[PDB]
Amino acid sequence: AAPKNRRSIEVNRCRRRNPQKLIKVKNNIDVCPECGHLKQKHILCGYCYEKVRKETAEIRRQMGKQEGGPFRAPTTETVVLYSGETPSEQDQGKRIIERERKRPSWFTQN
Amino acid sequence: RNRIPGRQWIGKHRRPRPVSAQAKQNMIRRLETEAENQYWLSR
Amino acid sequence: AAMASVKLQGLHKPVYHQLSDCGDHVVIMNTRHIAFSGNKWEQKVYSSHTGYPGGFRQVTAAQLHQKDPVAIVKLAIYGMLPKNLHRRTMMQRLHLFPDEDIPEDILKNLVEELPQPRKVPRRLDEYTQEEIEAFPRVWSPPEDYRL
Amino acid sequence: HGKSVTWWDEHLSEENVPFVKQLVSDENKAQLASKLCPLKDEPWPIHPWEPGSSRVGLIALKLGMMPLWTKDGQKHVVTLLQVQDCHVLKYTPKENHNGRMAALTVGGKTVSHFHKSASILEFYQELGLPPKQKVKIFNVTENAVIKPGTPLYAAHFRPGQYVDVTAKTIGKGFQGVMRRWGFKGQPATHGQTKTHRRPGAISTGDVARVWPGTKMPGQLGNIDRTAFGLKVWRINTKHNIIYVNGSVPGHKNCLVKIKDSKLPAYKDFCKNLPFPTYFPDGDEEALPEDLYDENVCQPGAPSITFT
Amino acid sequence: ISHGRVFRRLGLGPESRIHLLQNLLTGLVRHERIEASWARVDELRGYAEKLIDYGKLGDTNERAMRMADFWLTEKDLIPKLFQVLAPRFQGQNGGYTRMLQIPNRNEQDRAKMAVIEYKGNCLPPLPLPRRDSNLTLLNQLLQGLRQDQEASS
Amino acid sequence: VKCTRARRLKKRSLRTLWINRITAASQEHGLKYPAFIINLIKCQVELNRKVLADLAIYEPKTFKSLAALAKRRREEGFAAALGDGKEPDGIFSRVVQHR
Amino acid sequence: TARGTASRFLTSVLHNGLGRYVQQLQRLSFSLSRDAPSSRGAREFVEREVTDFARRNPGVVIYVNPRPCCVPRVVAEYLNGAVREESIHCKSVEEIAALVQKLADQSGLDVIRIRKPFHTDSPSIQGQWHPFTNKPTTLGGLRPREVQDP
RNA sequence: CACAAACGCGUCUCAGAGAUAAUUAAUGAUUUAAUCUUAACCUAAUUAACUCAUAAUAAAUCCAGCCCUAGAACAGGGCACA
RNA sequence: CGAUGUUGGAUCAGGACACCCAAAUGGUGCAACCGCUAUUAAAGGUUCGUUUGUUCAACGAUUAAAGUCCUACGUGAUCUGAG
RNA sequence: ACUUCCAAUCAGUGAAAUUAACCUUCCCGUGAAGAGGCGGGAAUAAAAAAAUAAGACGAGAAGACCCUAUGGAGCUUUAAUU
RNA sequence: AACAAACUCCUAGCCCAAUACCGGACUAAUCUAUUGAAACAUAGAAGCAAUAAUGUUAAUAUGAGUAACAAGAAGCCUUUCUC
Ligand SMILES: [K+]
Ligand SMILES: [K+]
Ligand SMILES: [K+]
Ligand SMILES: [K+]
Ligand SMILES: [K+]
Ligand SMILES: [Mg+2]
Ligand SMILES: [Mg+2]
Ligand SMILES: [Mg+2]
Ligand SMILES: [Mg+2]
Ligand SMILES: [Mg+2]
Ligand SMILES: [Mg+2]
Ligand SMILES: [Mg+2]
Ligand SMILES: [Mg+2]
Ligand SMILES: [Mg+2]
Ligand SMILES: [Mg+2]
Ligand SMILES: [Mg+2]
Ligand SMILES: [Mg+2]
Ligand SMILES: [Mg+2]
Ligand SMILES: [Mg+2]
Ligand SMILES: [Mg+2]
Ligand SMILES: [Mg+2]
Ligand SMILES: [Mg+2]
Ligand SMILES: [Mg+2]
Ligand SMILES: [Mg+2]
Ligand SMILES: [Mg+2]
Ligand SMILES: [Mg+2]
Ligand SMILES: [Mg+2]
Ligand SMILES: [Mg+2]
Ligand SMILES: [Mg+2]
Ligand SMILES: [Mg+2]
Ligand SMILES: [Mg+2]
Ligand SMILES: [Mg+2]
Ligand SMILES: [Mg+2]
Ligand SMILES: [Mg+2]
Ligand SMILES: [Mg+2]
Ligand SMILES: [Mg+2]
Ligand SMILES: [Mg+2]
Ligand SMILES: [Mg+2]
Ligand SMILES: [Mg+2]
Ligand SMILES: [Mg+2]
Ligand SMILES: [Mg+2]
Ligand SMILES: [Mg+2]
Ligand SMILES: [Mg+2]
Ligand SMILES: [Mg+2]
Ligand SMILES: [Mg+2]
Ligand SMILES: [Mg+2]
Ligand SMILES: [Mg+2]
Ligand SMILES: [Mg+2]
Ligand SMILES: [Mg+2]
Ligand SMILES: [Mg+2]
Ligand SMILES: [Mg+2]
Ligand SMILES: [Mg+2]
Ligand SMILES: [Mg+2]
Ligand SMILES: [Mg+2]
Ligand SMILES: [Mg+2]
Ligand SMILES: [Mg+2]
Ligand SMILES: [Mg+2]
Ligand SMILES: [Mg+2]
Ligand SMILES: [Zn+2]
Repeated sequence: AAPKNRRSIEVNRCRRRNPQKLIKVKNNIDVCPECGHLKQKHILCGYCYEKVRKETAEIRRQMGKQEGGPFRAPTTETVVLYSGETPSEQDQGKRIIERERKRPSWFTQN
Repeated sequence: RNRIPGRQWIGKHRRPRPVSAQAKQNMIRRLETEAENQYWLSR
Repeated sequence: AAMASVKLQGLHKPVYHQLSDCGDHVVIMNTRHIAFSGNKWEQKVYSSHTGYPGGFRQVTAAQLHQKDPVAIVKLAIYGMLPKNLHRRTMMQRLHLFPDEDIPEDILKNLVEELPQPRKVPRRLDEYTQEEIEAFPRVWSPPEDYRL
Repeated sequence: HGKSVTWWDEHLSEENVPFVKQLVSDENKAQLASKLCPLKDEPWPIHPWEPGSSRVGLIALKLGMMPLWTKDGQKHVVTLLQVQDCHVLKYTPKENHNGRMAALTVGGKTVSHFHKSASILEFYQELGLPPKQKVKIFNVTENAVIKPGTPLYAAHFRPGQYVDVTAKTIGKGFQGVMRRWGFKGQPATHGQTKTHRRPGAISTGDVARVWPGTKMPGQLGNIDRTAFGLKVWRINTKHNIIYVNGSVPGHKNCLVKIKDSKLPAYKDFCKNLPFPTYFPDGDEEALPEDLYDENVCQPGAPSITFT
Repeated sequence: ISHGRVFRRLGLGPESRIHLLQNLLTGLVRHERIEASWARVDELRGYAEKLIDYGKLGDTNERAMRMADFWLTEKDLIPKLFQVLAPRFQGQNGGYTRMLQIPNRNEQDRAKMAVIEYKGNCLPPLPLPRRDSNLTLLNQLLQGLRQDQEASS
Repeated sequence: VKCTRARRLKKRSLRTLWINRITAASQEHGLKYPAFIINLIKCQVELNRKVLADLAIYEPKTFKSLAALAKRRREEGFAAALGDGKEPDGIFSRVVQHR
Repeated sequence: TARGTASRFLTSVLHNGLGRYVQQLQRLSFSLSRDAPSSRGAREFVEREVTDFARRNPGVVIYVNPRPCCVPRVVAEYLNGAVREESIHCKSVEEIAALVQKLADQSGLDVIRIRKPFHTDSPSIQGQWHPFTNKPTTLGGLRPREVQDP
């Protein structure tokens, strides 16, 4: 089928600006208590998670150098230790990951 | 529902439009005037 | 409807003009007792279509008045007003009541009552004995006839 | 002021979330158990049964289906309808609802306070009952009025009575014309091109329009329907379960409006029934665990012998 | 009409649905924390919960070994499941994994992301949504009710 | 084009409007428009419909006198017809010719 | 058309002509040329009629400014502040006299559509019609179906 | 029928009052008989439509998120004890 | 004629009454049964197959009945192309 | 009944036939003989998204049928000239 | 009776409709001959005027943000898996 007549701009403006087609505002925006940036209530903070993801990549990068083979995986638990720390009695019997940087504040030792 | 075939004023079948009481009076008024017209021309 | 149509439009005000919103309310009571002239109670029919196929309904004047008491008067006025968009506006000012049961709010707004357009004839039992004796006896029936 | 959206659990601490749930839960049990004396809390006067009177229905929950056999060997299917929480909410006078019969309001099963409107919660606070899920309006004559807040049980219906069922049917979404109305389809293999389930011609050439009553694809299923002439076979007392013959509209675990049948044959069949409703307190006697119709083969009955 | 259907159509069909979750589950076991599309992560949660249940059965049970053989496509993870993941989870019954909604991926598709991980993993903790402290004004008012209620009852 | 045709109709429409106002103000006194005009001309009062409409709105008292004049003239016309036709012309029906 | 242009009511500036008549024209300024052939009509008007025109109308001030120009113009200003530009380019002597005389008789108001050909203040002599000006009064002012208090 | 559902070949339910056309009968006048009456009053037997009784619908203004036998989107029902 | 696409079927049917069935009734060369004929009524219904491209028609089986006709002899921006 | 490609929502890029102006209803009647626009009446807060194809004598090709043109061409011969 | 025209009176005038063909009076914008010198006058000359040719070129819309198009997954980021 083909159109019969050209749509007037008066009709087009009504259709192109209808309240349904407009962008709805968001009322669930909140400031992250830890870093002060913006996040939604039901979504993890983008800045805080990116902080964790960068650290997680470094830890995993260290593990890869400790297992050269592509099919080498530990048969025991894993513990991550930073500079200025030594393994505890409960942490013995597990593989040790060493990082030169100081232990981050958000990461909590058990 | 009921249509007048073809055009409504020409042909074998036309509109049944009747003569009104006003139309009869108009004819009489002209007739009375013309009756006087042919008297002044008589002599 | 003829006198009611004039009042609704405002055709009785010498300041009348279609653009102006001049208009007067009309209250019609005792609409169940209207008297159709001739045999129009059984001959005149009011027809409407609901839109759906097979939805053409024709109702006799007697049947319509038996169901909706004020439908006969309302339709008569609704067809006599001018066919512009003001007809809907000026119909809202028309108040119809089947009998003499009018709320006190409407009663306090009235000003004057319009005269009845048709003189109601009186029945035989409504004639006073003075009128009966005044009218002459046209003929003298024989004494031996049995009525 | 662009105030942010909030919910009940937003600002509650971990040490108070269990406390709030306990607080509301204890209130519901106290309120429900305080209404269990309809005849001891100054009820409205009760009038004797009269011809042409109508009783009050219930709001029940549809559990499922069971097979049932009669003493003549025939097999019937019954639907288990359970009355969980039924209470009359408000009473409307005769001249303010219809002008012919009064209206009695009946609520549904108990729901959480935290997901209802402010007006709805405020309305129930004055009455002193937990919020209900579904609310329906019943047409009741003036001689069968019930004081609001009076509980109702499945014993309101005695076996042998015919009842109606009104509920929203199963919604099947936007279904084509073949499923919705049942139009036959075009053939499948004899050369047909891109036409197997389409309605086909929808009007005539002359009218140059589509009639308002024309059948077209659209929504199917999610509408209110009523079933008439359903017989009551068995009534369970302690669980408040009603058995109705046949299939009732609505999916499982839905709320069903139950009332006395309005069919002409089943008129005035309430003289031998509780009026205006079954009051357990007034009788001062224990009803049987299950009420059976006279034609029902009970599970603890000897096997059928056609001797 | 999809009434009662608890599964989702993913990939190229019912067979590709399992394989897509097979690769995700393998990545989840080896790394203990992966991120993917929210719809795919939601499906993966169901299998990860029950995979630990098969791990608790033991290294000697034949069905558990065969079930773990198919899902763990990398053969160096089977000893890990029966000797690390299974021994770690002995207390809880169903609290094996967490799912949180990561913000939308910074790409064209703008998909809805999610993060799935196992309890007690050897990684920095995620920024979990912490509830309000009991010292808040609303909590203090409610704690007054509890103290008064416990004093009388 | 519509401007010129409406200009021709402007005179007709205003003339129609005036007659409605004259009829409205005449019915208020119980006299129809046809009786109000012919019985006023018989009094040799040459007032066009434009000024009669203005007298109807802004001169309620004067318009009553003209309505009173028309009704009195009309009642005299019927009296002559009811009689033998030899009655002298009424006190208001006498024709005055200027010459 | 009427819907396109503005409109005004028939108004006389400063209630002119009620107590006394004041010629609303204030001044004129002629901008003609001494060499352009198109200014011949203006030059003939100045030599002959300008001197006589000033005597008849002592309330107007006439300015003549012969300067090099191609289109002769005459500018008329009125008391109310309206300035009307006119062109006398290539016109006869008698045409200039008619044009100037026409400018002397105008009140100065804008020349647009006049809604009504009349204007009046307080036209409601002996009263104006209201729906109660012809309805008889009922004893006690009772409504049509009103019950008496006693 | 390799989904917790859908589906038929399977199961369930399906109604009272008014009102009429042709026609039939009573009482009875113009025409003191008779005669169903575009004669009056009252009244009777009587097609289908149609109209209605009746039944369905019913609470203005929690709604971010998750679930759903609700759903194209948008809406709708649940999220206290589960 | 700077295009109103053309037979039959498939799908969906809207309408008229000069009614095939279903309801009421008058007449009969109407005892009953089966019929013939006339008045009133259009809400619903009006089958499945062999041959032919067929509408039509013939034939087999059945039904309360397998009505007449209009709708661009409805309906190809829904299908079919045997003619 | 169930799957995949389409489909509908979100993000990116983004075309075509078509279009006198349109603030673009229904019915009967009229009419260059089939009306959204005329006449007599009816209906009528404004917009968005998703569907079905009766009408806009829908879009597409200056009708292939038919006739006309002292307009062409191919083929055949007992047409005319050669 | 009344209401009712391009008719006819009334007040002023510049004082009576139209398709093909024919007649007349004026005139927008260019160049040249003399004037003119905040843009004109009398003349002589012409590529002397576009709401309409499925017109030409260029630019814009409408149809429409519609039809339709693409990158297997995870991670330690380029290594292991699914086909
Ligand atoms: K004809
Ligand atoms: K007779
Ligand atoms: K043609
Ligand atoms: K039929
Ligand atoms: K269409
Ligand atoms: Mg015709
Ligand atoms: Mg004729
Ligand atoms: Mg559904
Ligand atoms: Mg089929
Ligand atoms: Mg094809
Ligand atoms: Mg196919
Ligand atoms: Mg039509
Ligand atoms: Mg829908
Ligand atoms: Mg689902
Ligand atoms: Mg896909
Ligand atoms: Mg899920
Ligand atoms: Mg007799
Ligand atoms: Mg009803
Ligand atoms: Mg909700
Ligand atoms: Mg065309
Ligand atoms: Mg057909
Ligand atoms: Mg049909
Ligand atoms: Mg018939
Ligand atoms: Mg029959
Ligand atoms: Mg056809
Ligand atoms: Mg066809
Ligand atoms: Mg096609
Ligand atoms: Mg078609
Ligand atoms: Mg063929
Ligand atoms: Mg898009
Ligand atoms: Mg519109
Ligand atoms: Mg027509
Ligand atoms: Mg019209
Ligand atoms: Mg009209
Ligand atoms: Mg779309
Ligand atoms: Mg669409
Ligand atoms: Mg058109
Ligand atoms: Mg067509
Ligand atoms: Mg076309
Ligand atoms: Mg052609
Ligand atoms: Mg040919
Ligand atoms: Mg020729
Ligand atoms: Mg030739
Ligand atoms: Mg040639
Ligand atoms: Mg050749
Ligand atoms: Mg030869
Ligand atoms: Mg006239
Ligand atoms: Mg001429
Ligand atoms: Mg011609
Ligand atoms: Mg020149
Ligand atoms: Mg040219
Ligand atoms: Mg141009
Ligand atoms: Mg074209
Ligand atoms: Mg062009
Ligand atoms: Mg350009
Ligand atoms: Mg665009
Ligand atoms: Mg579109
Ligand atoms: Mg697409
Ligand atoms: Zn943060």
